Amino acid sequence: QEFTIDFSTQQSYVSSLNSIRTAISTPLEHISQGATSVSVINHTPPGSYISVGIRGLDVYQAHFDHLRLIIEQNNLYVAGFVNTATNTFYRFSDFAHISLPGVTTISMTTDSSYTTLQRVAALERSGMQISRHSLVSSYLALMEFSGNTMTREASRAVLRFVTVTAQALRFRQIQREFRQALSETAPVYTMTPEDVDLTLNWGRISNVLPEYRGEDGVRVGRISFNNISAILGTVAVILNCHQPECQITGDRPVIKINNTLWESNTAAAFLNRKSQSLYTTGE
Amino acid sequence: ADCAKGKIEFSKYNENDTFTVKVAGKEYWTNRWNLQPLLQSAQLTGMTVTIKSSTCASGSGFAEVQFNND
Amino acid sequence: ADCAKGKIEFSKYNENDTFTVKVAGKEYWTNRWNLQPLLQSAQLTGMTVTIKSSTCASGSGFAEVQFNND
Amino acid sequence: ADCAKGKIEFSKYNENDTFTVKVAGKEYWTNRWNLQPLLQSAQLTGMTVTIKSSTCASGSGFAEVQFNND
Amino acid sequence: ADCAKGKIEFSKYNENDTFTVKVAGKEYWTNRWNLQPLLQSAQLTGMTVTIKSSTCASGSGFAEVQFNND
Amino acid sequence: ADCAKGKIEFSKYNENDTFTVKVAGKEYWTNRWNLQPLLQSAQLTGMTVTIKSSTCASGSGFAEVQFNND
Repeated sequence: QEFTIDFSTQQSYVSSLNSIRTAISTPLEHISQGATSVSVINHTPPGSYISVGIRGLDVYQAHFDHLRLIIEQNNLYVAGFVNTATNTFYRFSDFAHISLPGVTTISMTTDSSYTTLQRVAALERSGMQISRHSLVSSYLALMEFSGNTMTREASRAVLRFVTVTAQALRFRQIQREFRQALSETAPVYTMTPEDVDLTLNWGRISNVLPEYRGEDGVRVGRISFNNISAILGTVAVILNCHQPECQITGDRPVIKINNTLWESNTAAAFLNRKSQSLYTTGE
Repeated sequence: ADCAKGKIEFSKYNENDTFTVKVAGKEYWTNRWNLQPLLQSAQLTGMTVTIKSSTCASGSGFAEVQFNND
Repeated sequence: ADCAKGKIEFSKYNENDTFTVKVAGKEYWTNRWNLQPLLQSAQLTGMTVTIKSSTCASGSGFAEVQFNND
Repeated sequence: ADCAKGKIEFSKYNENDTFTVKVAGKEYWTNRWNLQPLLQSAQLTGMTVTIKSSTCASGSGFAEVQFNND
Repeated sequence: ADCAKGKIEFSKYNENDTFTVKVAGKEYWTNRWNLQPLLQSAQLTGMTVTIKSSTCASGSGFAEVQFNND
Repeated sequence: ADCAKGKIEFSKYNENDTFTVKVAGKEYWTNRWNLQPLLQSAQLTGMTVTIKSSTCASGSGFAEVQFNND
């Protein structure tokens, strides 16, 4: 299906993302507070996607709304971007299974991972800055792109758009922190180490939160939700576990310890310490 | 003999470097330093432990114990 | 040889300071102390392990085990 | 004597290879090395620990401690 | 030299008391018993590890390793 | 003195059996084998650590460290 993210104002941005969330996901019974929830992506057939138009980055421009981003629905991975003015779909190499009718599909050499993109972009997500201005230049860079080999400038654009679209969809914390750049003040949003670490634990969080039943807190690796409102303020959309990214090892999603819900693998990872007694040599 | 079976209610590190746990209302201590992390882990993750010893009076020592996940 | 592959059904610290686990319906013990906390953490989280040994009969000793992610 | 009781506010490995934890607003150190990983796991999971020493002055040493869950 | 970078596909305690990990499709073993709990913890939490060694052929030894959250 | 406070960005086990952490953009290493499990557990659980040393420049050693959950 087709959707739009309107960057005109903070409220149009938030309403755009919420409309996508409502359509592709279902709130969790035990983590919602009015219209603000943690929602599980509804299962769709493999290859299912959404085409998300980008708009409102410069309201003095009636023809800056010709960039689209193709997003696989089950995982919110960005498969590629579409120049509607040239009817050309530039597709990452790991998404050969995503096909668009009636659009000139261009299969590119490199993949969509942040490791590949950061290397080519010479830019790390941690500390990366995003403003309305730099999003416009990101839009320009992608619309001025040609060929099948991603460039530094196109990779920087993708990294910025992934954060403010797909990552913002997943994490209400990224939505809330970034939307301040859509003010008339035009400030700059910086993606913090905390923001990045959230995206690196998305699958791990997705495997834990379905088991939440009102516990005081939740611990997932380096992530800490110290009350339920911290959960809703951080997380908006999670994967459907029961996707390969939901499990690292083992089969026990959580361990409840003192009314805190722990990712079991985290507990296991600091409970496997031998008697310090045995730190010895040659005796 | 199976002296006690249940969750660990408390554990204690003793000044003589021994380690005590309370299972099924009765306390048991052990000399084996390797069991200290194994026991605290069981206590934290809710494992059912089965203390096994030839002397099952509360306050007695042990060095054999089974761990079940619940 | 691959003697048994599966979850650890239970573990047991033995009085002779060896360590026992049940995998795939069979019991094996080990004298390697370093394995004790590693095997318990595998048990708590449901990690499937592979016991390897020249002797695969229930009751045999082992000193080689693979920790898998499936 | 029960010197202090509560959750571990912070812990600290010291230059002299001892380990200190802050409980109920009071600091206590121990030279027992096996208590280092045990106290860290207790701090990480919000265990209620009971510090027991012959010397309960804030900043004094200890070698006995009880671990309780909620 | 950076031999391999990626998450731990499996780990293995070996009969000679060394510890093997497979990273990025190749196997590497080490002799440092301290790395056994560290390497399993990385596998359990899905850390990106970087094996560093003079000898980066699959099946070769190592004793330097970086643990990244990435 | 307090050289760095924050979460551990990465850690590294070094060929010489020492152990390195990166906190607040700078690296520090320690010879105490006993900080190895404590430091790595802090990393994977996201504790905020406070490195303490007479020597506070990146690449320098330490043997005093505070652990906080928050």
